[PDB]
Amino acid sequence: PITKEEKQKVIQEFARFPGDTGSTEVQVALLTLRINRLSEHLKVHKKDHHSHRGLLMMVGQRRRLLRYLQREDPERYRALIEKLGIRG
Amino acid sequence: QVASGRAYIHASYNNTIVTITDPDGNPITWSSGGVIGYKGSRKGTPYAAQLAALDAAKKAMAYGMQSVDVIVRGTGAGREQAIRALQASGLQVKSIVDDTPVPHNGCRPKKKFR
Amino acid sequence: AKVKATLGEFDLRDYRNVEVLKRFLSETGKILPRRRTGLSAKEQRILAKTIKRARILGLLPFTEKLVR
Amino acid sequence: MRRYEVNIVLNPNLDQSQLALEKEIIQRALENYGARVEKVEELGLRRLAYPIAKDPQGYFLWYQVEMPEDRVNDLARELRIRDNVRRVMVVKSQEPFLAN
RNA sequence: UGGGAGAGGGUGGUGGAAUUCCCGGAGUAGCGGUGAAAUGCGCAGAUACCGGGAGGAACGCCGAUGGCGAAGGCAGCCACCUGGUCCACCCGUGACGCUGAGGCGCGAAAGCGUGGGGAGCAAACCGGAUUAGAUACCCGGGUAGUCCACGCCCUAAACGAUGCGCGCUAGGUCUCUGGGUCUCCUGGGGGCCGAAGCUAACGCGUUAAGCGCGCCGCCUGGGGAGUACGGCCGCAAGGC
Ligand SMILES: [Mg+2]
Ligand SMILES: [Mg+2]
Ligand SMILES: [Mg+2]
Ligand SMILES: [Mg+2]
Ligand SMILES: [Mg+2]
Ligand SMILES: [Mg+2]
Ligand SMILES: [Mg+2]
Ligand SMILES: [Mg+2]
Ligand SMILES: [Mg+2]
Ligand SMILES: [Mg+2]
Ligand SMILES: [Mg+2]
Ligand SMILES: [Mg+2]
Ligand SMILES: [Mg+2]
Ligand SMILES: [Mg+2]
Ligand SMILES: [Mg+2]
Ligand SMILES: [Mg+2]
Ligand SMILES: [Mg+2]
Ligand SMILES: [Mg+2]
Ligand SMILES: [Mg+2]
Ligand SMILES: [Mg+2]
Ligand SMILES: [Mg+2]
Ligand SMILES: [Mg+2]
Ligand SMILES: [Mg+2]
Ligand SMILES: [Mg+2]
Ligand SMILES: [Mg+2]
Ligand SMILES: [Mg+2]
Ligand SMILES: [Mg+2]
Ligand SMILES: [Mg+2]
Ligand SMILES: [Mg+2]
Ligand SMILES: [Mg+2]
Ligand SMILES: [Mg+2]
Ligand SMILES: [Mg+2]
Ligand SMILES: [Mg+2]
Ligand SMILES: [Mg+2]
Repeated sequence: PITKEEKQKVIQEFARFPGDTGSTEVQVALLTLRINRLSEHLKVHKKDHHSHRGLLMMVGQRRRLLRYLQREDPERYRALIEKLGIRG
Repeated sequence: QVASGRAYIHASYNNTIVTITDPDGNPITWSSGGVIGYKGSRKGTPYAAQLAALDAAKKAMAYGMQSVDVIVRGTGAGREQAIRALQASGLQVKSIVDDTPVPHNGCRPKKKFR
Repeated sequence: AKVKATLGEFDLRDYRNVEVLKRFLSETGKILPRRRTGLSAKEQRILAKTIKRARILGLLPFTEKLVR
Repeated sequence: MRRYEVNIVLNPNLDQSQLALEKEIIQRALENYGARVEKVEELGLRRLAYPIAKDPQGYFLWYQVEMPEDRVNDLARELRIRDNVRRVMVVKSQEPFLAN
């Protein structure tokens, strides 16, 4: 699972200001962490379709957040995808 | 020879088979509804089971046995009658136990039983 | 005349307390329904899980012959 | 780094020397699989409800252990290879749930 | 951030009950089956009983008008990996939302391909009864298949025969699961009876089939017919 320590490390890494926990960048970073871990799980557990539906839901949510960020701040959007290696 | 034995009663819906065994489970004698001159559905009647139990117990006394522990398997029509006949045949019935085998959701039954 | 009623406080997750847990079994070694026992549904679920654990461990029985 | 309870049932007709030998092998497995002991109980010889290995009694051991999760399935396997070990059950420790 | 319940999913192990088979013991005149029988099995020693061993498949009691899941579906127990969802705090972002033609993924059973496995059951098949006949219903056998891995197939009374989202409109009662000021109040599920309203009626009725808005799908008499032709998909069966 994902422990509180790595989650807090990500939150501090991507937050704009110290007390920030729900900005677009932080949400995208947490979604990317979950997606990476779940895809690693699914590379071994191929017949795990029920988890794969959740992965699809996560990918869609991140796509919506990225679209909003790109539409409201192109510089922030480009910096975030460069830092996360999202494009592809 | 032994004065203590076991009485197995196997009461299916078609027949009742009674066996007398030594305390190690090795049979000494047995009797069924067909051993008395019954055939067909009459083998399943309670009276046939009573006669089979009486016959098996009589053979057991002829062997020189006085007490039997009764084990009943199956839920046929002649179950209670056979048990009572053993109770009043000339043998000391210390205990009666039910040991019908039931699966813990095991093999698939035949169509008639589904 | 309820198993829960005639007892003190005890752990519902304890799979080694044979004396307490055996009170929740019928004469033939079968788990009692909520009618006989008196626990709630969640408590009954925990009791059934612990009883099965103790059955596997070899303490409580799976089945016992019926004696008239 | 998670808590587990390890229940072991062995041969009841095992002498003191062989019992200590098997205890040392169990401890060697525990250390080899990175488990830290927090409590130990030894209830001894108890009468089983049904025969195990055609034996009506069993010798019981109960360890409280703390170990990384990924090794738990390995350790248990190592505990099942010995011919004198009758039962091995490892469970996750749980807080007591109280009736009444 | 802190907690909860759960047959939600995948992988690896292992517990007993029971059926079958084999070995040994003991023992004898039938067993089995039906409405009644017969085929069948059995003195070359069956059935019933005891002990030992092997193997496969399914998990009794708990257990439910119960729970989980988008649907199909999910039930011994243990460990690991993983999805959804609920409550409390009212902390952060700042409309980032809803729906969705095509696309992609999933999708009971049966079926198909290549390996494995095979106890029980059992399409086809064989025999016995029944009957005017009995290509059935009942009985004795019996092969695929049912199980596992991988790959296909993509259908159903895939049903609540009720698309999804949001708001508004008396209550009463049963139940699962949270929080609290634990009499009681306040969330989230699952049922029953009923205001107003609706409906051809049956019935529905805060889990709407009421009152409204948004977006999608579908209908236009019955048969011909989910057929033909064309096209696409499939190894095939066949699907759209
Ligand atoms: Mg008969
Ligand atoms: Mg013969
Ligand atoms: Mg024999
Ligand atoms: Mg075999
Ligand atoms: Mg599902
Ligand atoms: Mg889900
Ligand atoms: Mg705030
Ligand atoms: Mg502001
Ligand atoms: Mg909207
Ligand atoms: Mg469209
Ligand atoms: Mg399918
Ligand atoms: Mg189905
Ligand atoms: Mg299938
Ligand atoms: Mg096949
Ligand atoms: Mg025929
Ligand atoms: Mg005729
Ligand atoms: Mg047949
Ligand atoms: Mg058959
Ligand atoms: Mg076959
Ligand atoms: Mg359905
Ligand atoms: Mg419809
Ligand atoms: Mg409609
Ligand atoms: Mg729609
Ligand atoms: Mg409700
Ligand atoms: Mg209600
Ligand atoms: Mg109702
Ligand atoms: Mg109503
Ligand atoms: Mg209602
Ligand atoms: Mg209408
Ligand atoms: Mg018209
Ligand atoms: Mg067509
Ligand atoms: Mg064509
Ligand atoms: Mg083709
Ligand atoms: Mg068609």
